[PDB]
Amino acid sequence: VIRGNEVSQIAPGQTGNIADYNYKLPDDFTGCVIAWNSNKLDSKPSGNY
Amino acid sequence: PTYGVGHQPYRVVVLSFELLHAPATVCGPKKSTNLVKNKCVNFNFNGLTG
Amino acid sequence: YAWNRKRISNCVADYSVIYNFAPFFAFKCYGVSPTKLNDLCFTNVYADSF
Repeated sequence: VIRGNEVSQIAPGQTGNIADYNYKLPDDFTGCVIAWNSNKLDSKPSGNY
Repeated sequence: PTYGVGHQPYRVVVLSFELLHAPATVCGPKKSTNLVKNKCVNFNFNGLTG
Repeated sequence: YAWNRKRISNCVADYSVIYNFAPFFAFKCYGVSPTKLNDLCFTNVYADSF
């Protein structure tokens, strides 16, 4: 999972702290990316711990 | 979600597809066809068409 | 019709922090890219807004 404010961090070859210390795609990737909003993940006004 | 426009996280289910060079072990819902030789026959040998 | 243009000079050019200074969704960049924007060094920047 990512922050979701930008989804263009999972792609073959760009740099950013979301996907420079966590996940890195090779330059010969032959796969697929699917992404969608998460709504019912958690529900409290003050936020989780 | 009290704040919005991208504030919610994105679920990412990236799949990695490896080209074969090996036994396949998953292909697709096509079943079989009886083998025949010495004739002009369309091919679907392990995915690539000919 | 009355968009303000402000002049910015003699400061640290940090573009990796405007990602979370504003709740937006990516860039419509032409000519440059936001990934290697902090590695550059140029004359002036103006931030028109409306």
